[PDB]
Amino acid sequence: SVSKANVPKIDVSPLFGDDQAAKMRVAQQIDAASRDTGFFYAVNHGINVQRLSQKTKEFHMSITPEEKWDLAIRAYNKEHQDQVRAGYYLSIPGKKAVESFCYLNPNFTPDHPRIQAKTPTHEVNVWPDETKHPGFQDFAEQYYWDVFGLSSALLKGYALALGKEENFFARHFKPDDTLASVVLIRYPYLDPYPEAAIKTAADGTKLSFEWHEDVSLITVLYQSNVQNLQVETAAGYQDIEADDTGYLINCGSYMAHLTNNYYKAPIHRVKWVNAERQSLPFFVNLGYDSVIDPFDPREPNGKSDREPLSYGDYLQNGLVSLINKNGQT
Ligand SMILES: [Fe+3]
Repeated sequence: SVSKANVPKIDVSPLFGDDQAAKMRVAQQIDAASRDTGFFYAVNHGINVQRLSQKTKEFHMSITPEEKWDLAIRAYNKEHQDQVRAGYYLSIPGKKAVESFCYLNPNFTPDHPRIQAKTPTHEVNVWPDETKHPGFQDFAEQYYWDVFGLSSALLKGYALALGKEENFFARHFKPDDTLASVVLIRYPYLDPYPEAAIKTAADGTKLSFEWHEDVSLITVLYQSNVQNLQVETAAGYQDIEADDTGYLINCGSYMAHLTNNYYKAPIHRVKWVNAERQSLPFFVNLGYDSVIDPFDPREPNGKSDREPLSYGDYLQNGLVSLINKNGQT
């Protein structure tokens, strides 16, 4: 048997308010979680996740093969050279089970200065036809702002946990420029399930996605109630229990860099499960030019022997590296 990872449920509601002592007590919880397995569930987050799951299902189950080509990223459709990040990520029956749809900041419009300048990692979102998916685009853009709000509150908690003022990260996380993404992932039930879409870990576990650290500052993740994630600890890989009422939070490798690995980016992997399910991450990314000066909360003077890294450089290279390591999703 596999042991259960310690993933505490933290009521994050004080991070939306003005009770500073209560926010400090949340921050302590975040600190403890981040120093232990690296994961926690945010509860009392205020987001309607049941509705998110329903609207996402309505999309995944009604989009057609024609629409998927028309929305496909460059990796699947050579005609779409501008779509590196945003669009549809196709399955390959008999070979690849997963499929997904990614979108970015809704404020990246054709007139946005970074779109005009053609700065890497910024793209204008692509959407299906409104008549075929009524309400979907509006729902998805409002969800971006709902989970942006939750993420801003969680960043106040991380900042306080590290001994900083509450806007230490959130001042870099702004609606006009954030590189944050939503990915609506469909993991399907398949009968038969093709062995080619199943990877095997060194310890024999059947996987859908191999070990990795997240390319993010933090990751704010909703998933269906099907257990699938595992975290590497000093005691081996342990199962993260599902909670389809909460958001699963962890740090990405930008947080590890900034904190000199005091808050590690936990290594985790996705087990293969033959079940129809959803995995809906929001990757909390800063702006392209955002630079946080690294520090070390374990050293008396707080200094670190790491160099500042702009977020845009981090993200463009991190996303390419993750594809190289674990495959195009
Ligand atoms: Fe991950």
